[PDB]
Amino acid sequence: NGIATLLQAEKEAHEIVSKARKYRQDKLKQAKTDAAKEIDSYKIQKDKELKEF
Amino acid sequence: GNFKSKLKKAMLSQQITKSTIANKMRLKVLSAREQSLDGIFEETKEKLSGIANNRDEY
Repeated sequence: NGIATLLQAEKEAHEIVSKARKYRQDKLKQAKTDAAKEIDSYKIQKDKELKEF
Repeated sequence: GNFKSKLKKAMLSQQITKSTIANKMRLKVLSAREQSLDGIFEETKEKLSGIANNRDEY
């Protein structure tokens, strides 16, 4: 009957919701990694100063 | 913190090389005394070798 179609659309959209959250969460993990890369440059600059000392 | 720790390690390295620079020079003074003292015994050995030559006094 039509009940299966009603549930399938909600189930299909729910799966996309989890994928959207997972992709956004993955981007958050990537953003932290990218931010740490900028911090690593400061550590690299500090290391060069330590080498100069 | 790693940069601060590295600086502390470098600073202690400066103290380590400062002492060993002074210690090596300090042991240069000590080796000078023994070398000159060895000269005293080097000079003494030659003089005693001459004692046997003087058969009357020996």
